[PDB]
Amino acid sequence: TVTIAMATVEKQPQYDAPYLVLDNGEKLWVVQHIVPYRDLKAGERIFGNYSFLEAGESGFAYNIRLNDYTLVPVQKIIGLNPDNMDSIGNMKVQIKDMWPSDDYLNVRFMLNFPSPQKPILNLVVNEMIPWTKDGYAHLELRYNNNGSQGRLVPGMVSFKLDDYSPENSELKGIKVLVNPVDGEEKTYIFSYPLTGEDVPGFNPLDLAELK
Repeated sequence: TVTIAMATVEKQPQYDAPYLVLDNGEKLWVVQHIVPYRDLKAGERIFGNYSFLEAGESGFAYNIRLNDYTLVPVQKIIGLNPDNMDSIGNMKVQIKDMWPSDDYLNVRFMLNFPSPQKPILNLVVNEMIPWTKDGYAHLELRYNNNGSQGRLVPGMVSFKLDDYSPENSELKGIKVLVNPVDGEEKTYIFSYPLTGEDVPGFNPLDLAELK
């Protein structure tokens, strides 16, 4: 009866409230809210709890009740080179979910509680290895706990894909290298175009766990 899913806040001058855009591009108008939303800014990303109340109007696919959400940090891709390699790291990380959408690589993962340094997860272009011939984007996820060896807690992040996204028509897909906690370095492969089959199903506990 409720949908737990990602969304990006957007705004346009002619409207008097922020609205939500699902990753499939449908725009949702908020007609009821149980938590604050009016001060959300364009480009902010959320993992939210929606009730779809009825078909919308004026280009909004649906009018919704916003039951709850949590903010999801949005990170840029960075360049990995010999100078910053050491500070970027490649420590073992536990991935719970990873999937691309039109604009983002979405990752749910475990990170060490800050004790005190707050850990970093980056999505990098490796500038130290040759071009590949294969028509896929090649990126790497790099985790650094920055000394924090503490208890693991859940985390979500969205990396802006920009030129590595499915809107780049020259790309056959994306390959993402991960150094996993149980296992050896492995490649997640996602073909383009995205049909929606890559998107995991979530429930309220998934959202509750992230607050």
